Amino acid sequence: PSSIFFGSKPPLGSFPLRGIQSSQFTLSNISDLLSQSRPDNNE
Amino acid sequence: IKDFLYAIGIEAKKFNNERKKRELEVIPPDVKSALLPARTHPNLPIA
Amino acid sequence: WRSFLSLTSLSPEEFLSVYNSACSDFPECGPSYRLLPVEERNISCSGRDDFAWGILNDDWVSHPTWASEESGFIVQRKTPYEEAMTKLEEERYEFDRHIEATSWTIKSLKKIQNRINELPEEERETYTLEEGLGLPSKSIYKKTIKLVYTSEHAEEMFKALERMPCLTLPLVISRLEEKNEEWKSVKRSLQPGWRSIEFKNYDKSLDSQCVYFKARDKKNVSSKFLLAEADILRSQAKLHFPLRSRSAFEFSFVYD
Amino acid sequence: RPYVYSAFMDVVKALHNEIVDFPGFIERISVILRDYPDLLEYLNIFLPSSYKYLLANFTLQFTTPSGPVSTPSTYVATYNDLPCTYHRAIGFVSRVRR
Amino acid sequence: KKVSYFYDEDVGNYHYGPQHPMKPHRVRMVHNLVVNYNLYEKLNVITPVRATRNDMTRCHTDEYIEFLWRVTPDTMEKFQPHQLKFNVGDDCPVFDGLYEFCSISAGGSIGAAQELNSGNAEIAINWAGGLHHAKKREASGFCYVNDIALAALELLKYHQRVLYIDIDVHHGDGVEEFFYTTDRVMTCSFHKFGEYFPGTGHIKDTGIGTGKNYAVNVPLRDGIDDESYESVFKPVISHIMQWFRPEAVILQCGTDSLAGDRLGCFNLSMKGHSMCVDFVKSFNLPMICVGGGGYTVRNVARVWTYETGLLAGEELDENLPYNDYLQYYGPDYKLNVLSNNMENHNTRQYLDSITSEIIENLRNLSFAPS
Amino acid sequence: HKISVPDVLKLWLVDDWENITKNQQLIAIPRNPTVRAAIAAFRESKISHLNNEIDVDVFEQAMAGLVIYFNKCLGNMLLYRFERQQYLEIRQQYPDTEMCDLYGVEHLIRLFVSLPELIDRTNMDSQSIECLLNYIEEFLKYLVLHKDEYFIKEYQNAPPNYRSLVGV
Amino acid sequence: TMVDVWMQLCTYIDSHNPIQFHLPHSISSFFRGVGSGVMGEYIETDVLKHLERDPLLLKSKSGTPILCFRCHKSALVSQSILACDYCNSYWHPDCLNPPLATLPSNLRKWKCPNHSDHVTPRYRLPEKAKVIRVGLPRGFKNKGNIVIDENEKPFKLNFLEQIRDNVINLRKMVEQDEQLCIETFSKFDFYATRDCELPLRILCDVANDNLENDDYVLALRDLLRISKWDPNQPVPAPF
Ligand SMILES: [Zn+2]
Ligand SMILES: [Zn+2]
Ligand SMILES: [Zn+2]
Repeated sequence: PSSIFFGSKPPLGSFPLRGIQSSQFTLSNISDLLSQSRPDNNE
Repeated sequence: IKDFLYAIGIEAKKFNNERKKRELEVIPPDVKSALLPARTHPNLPIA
Repeated sequence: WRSFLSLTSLSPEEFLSVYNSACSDFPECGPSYRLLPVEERNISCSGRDDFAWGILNDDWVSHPTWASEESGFIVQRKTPYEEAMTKLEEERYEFDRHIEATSWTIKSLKKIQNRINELPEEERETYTLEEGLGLPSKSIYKKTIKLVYTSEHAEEMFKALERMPCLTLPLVISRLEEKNEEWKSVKRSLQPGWRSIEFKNYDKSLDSQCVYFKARDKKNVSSKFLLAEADILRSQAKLHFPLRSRSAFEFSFVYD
Repeated sequence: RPYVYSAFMDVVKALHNEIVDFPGFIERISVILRDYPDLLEYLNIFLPSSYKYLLANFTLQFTTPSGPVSTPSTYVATYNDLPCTYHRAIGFVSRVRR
Repeated sequence: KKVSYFYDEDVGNYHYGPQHPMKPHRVRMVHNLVVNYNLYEKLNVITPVRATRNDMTRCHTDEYIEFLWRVTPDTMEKFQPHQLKFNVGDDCPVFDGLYEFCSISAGGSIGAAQELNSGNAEIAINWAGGLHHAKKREASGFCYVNDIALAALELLKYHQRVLYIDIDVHHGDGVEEFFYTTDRVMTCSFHKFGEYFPGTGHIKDTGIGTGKNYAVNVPLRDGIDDESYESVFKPVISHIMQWFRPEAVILQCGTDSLAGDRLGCFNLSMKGHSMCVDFVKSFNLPMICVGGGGYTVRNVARVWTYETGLLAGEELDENLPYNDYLQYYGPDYKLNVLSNNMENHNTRQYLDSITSEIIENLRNLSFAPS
Repeated sequence: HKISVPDVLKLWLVDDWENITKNQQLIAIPRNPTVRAAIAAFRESKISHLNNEIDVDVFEQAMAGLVIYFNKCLGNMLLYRFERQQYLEIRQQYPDTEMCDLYGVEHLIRLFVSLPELIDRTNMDSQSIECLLNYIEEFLKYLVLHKDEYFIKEYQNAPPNYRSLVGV
Repeated sequence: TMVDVWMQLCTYIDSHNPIQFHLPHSISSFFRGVGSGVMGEYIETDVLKHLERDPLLLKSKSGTPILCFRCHKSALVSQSILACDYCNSYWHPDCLNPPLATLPSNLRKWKCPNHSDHVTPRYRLPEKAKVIRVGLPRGFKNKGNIVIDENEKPFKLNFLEQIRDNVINLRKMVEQDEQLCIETFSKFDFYATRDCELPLRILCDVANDNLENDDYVLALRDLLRISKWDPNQPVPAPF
């Protein structure tokens, strides 16, 4: 569980630990198309 | 506007029509699809 | 956006799958490659085989300069200190190139002389070499003989060494050694000025902001830019938080 | 400072809706700037990973092991991806078995 | 002694022109620093065998190579038309021993590949090579013969997949054009896109035909530093090694991405340019480390000597030992290349966006039904 | 003194102007439908419906004037600055054949469309002028009708060596 | 006759000096956008009608604020912003989907990604083109692109009552959300932080789950098998 937290650098000889997307200058690096197109809970 | 609502309605129903997926195979790699308990078959008898 | 995805009947996973590929319309071959005519698609390559023909590419050619982006037309302007350092390096390269080329040819000719001299005396007097003296890399020998002698005596000395090697080699070795010693003495005499220039210009060659920071800090110290920053931050807060931002702060400094 | 408040509520909402995968909510404290809300979130967070504040001169976060130190660059969009860890597992087991 | 070091004692004596950036003298500097650091015992030194016209016509055309064999600085005036057709004469000048230098470099590369094939070595070093701007029918960018491509063809006789990693500040245009339509070679190049030399290298150039998603281009802005380069380089190479698992790597260790380069516009240091080599060495794949760019000879010599030592395993000292080129090294006489300030321009958003795009492309090779 | 060019041909001419000049695309010089071939086809089609021998004679001599003027004119006022290299290459390749047997309708229509400004300097009899111009009109109609067979479909990109050769 | 016409044509051409071709002014000035050049070339006439690019823009000539369209920030979270020369929009050169390495040239107009002309097949309109208003209400084949602009209470509330109510409602929603999340802690931890060692279990003790079998498909697609038998679960060897 320790090597999972800030794992954006693959350590030395291992395939990546975690995936990376963009964060459009948000101060909360989540906000994305992921945020704007995911369920929170004449037409 | 009224054309796009009718244009998308037909296309959406056509996609839901083909969304129903029920197939059985053995040794194709095709997609990362819905029904792949196939791969359990060719890998099983050896393991 | 959720309503539009519900209209289109697209799950968010599939939207995330399709986004990056279906947003910007670029040609499939990339924006810098283009197809060739059928004529020049079979130019000769007399060393290829079927295995190489199967792998290498002969259809799509890249854009070196023929698109709107010709090449690098903006040279990065360097600081005077980096320019002084480059000039120093070039001076050193000139001197060292000449000295080492002359020395390499001296050593090669000394090896040839040692071979033909270990050879007994009858063949010593009746021996001969071929055009190039059998050196695998004859260009250095040709160039250094030209430079040390002339643009005119070069051919004379070349034919002389080609015809009569055993007599001619000692003289050319002596001449090359003498000129090499002269060049080495001049280099030793010129070194300290180089050391001084290097010392004086070294650190300022890394300190690039010593030249490029005044023109960038005048803006931050000016007043119009500060007032503009205040106004634009107010507008941004009003757009982000419409209900709040009537109690927000544009700037919050901490003095600890 | 409405930006930090909105960021906090956005990160907690993302953790609810399952976008930011609890390592990913523990980070995204690039909004550190203050030790008091971290000390107050202590008593509500528990893995054995409570934050750790030593003089916020350093903000290394606990774990069952000794705990990672915060990175100088921002908590750069670490989302979870399953095939990666699966291939790492395949490789490690092949190596150990060999 | 699993590192086979190729060096021909003549390579340093070839001269491009009056004030040209490319100087084969750097190879001689590197070799002297090596022989005086005593790496000559831990390495394995092979004087290469020269290439042949039949060996270079594998990737180049017969007329072009015949021209390179026949040209001369004197007969250049009579050979003027074919020159302007073959790009030789303006920035790839015609000098003494052009064919000889090309033969030396290409022989080094082919010998490295043959060593990796025969198994006598696992790392093969050749600094005289790395000319990655040469194309099938014309010279470009101080390059004449694509020894990288010849080496890749020699590796593919025994290896099924080959990776080529360019960290020169320019795009590997020649090698990309060579292997644009094949899936047995993947070409990952990090470069400076915009108003820069090759012009090619958009993030969208990803191959065509069977080689769809096998060219990877990472464009970068002015002034990248060690941390930013690491954050873009380690994820992309790990994802490449995961999805397209190669059996052999060809690393172009070009050092015009350093700080203080006559033609580069980057800010890497000796550590930032060597963490790349370390990350790639860390996978235990056979690898050919070839040279490349680099137009400031002091930085080039010291960085390449450090990288040779790092591949051999020995950690060299910090003080430069007595060599015949000591004055070249500045008022400190150390084995290091510090960075300068040169304010960065690569925002985290930009780097993250380009990385996510590259990752999606590499993933589509195994998602995305056929 | 004016002509009636169909809009499809106007669009094609402007598209070819752009393709050859700005986009660096050329036409394959050895054509499958020859200029002589198209001339003969139109001549046969019109004579097969003509009425009297005087008209037969004037149409025959008009077609003869057309072919000889093409052969004498092509390499002087019918190519852009990006095609002279190709032209000299083709002359070196086939120095015995002739342009009327080499080039195509893509350039025959440049000749046709440019004919007004040439008859502007020429000042022969109005009767001959109107006969020739009506013949050119009917020819343009026939070409735009049989588009599918006479006109090329895709252009060809000039190679890097060709571009370095021309350089203009 | 026309024989004499041919003679006069031949005399003119072999008397005069060759020149390069240019189609008549009628055909040239026919379409909209096309125009000759300095050496007879074809250049589109859509350039900057005003005349280095000003990197950071803060205030507009009309007072309108300069905020990016996608992230709504203000040309200071990133050192450069771009102004669309067709609409009243500004974009960060990093927010565009393929992020622009360098800003475009100040000569050529730049078009933001929010226009429909990026995915239309190019066409050409003649420069005498009366805009026709099509009356067909539904079902009009229009080649996608040539449809021009689709041409066809004062309350005086003055209270902060609704503003106060909205603020309290927002705080209440926030309170409930935080309560639920901070109760689901201590399980988010266990199921998301030990999630790296359960894959190790179902790899070591080879139990077939959907993701294991997908990884094996990934390895087969890497090795490029054709028709032989699959070796085993732990012996496909891209090791
Ligand atoms: Zn380079
Ligand atoms: Zn933005
Ligand atoms: Zn716009």
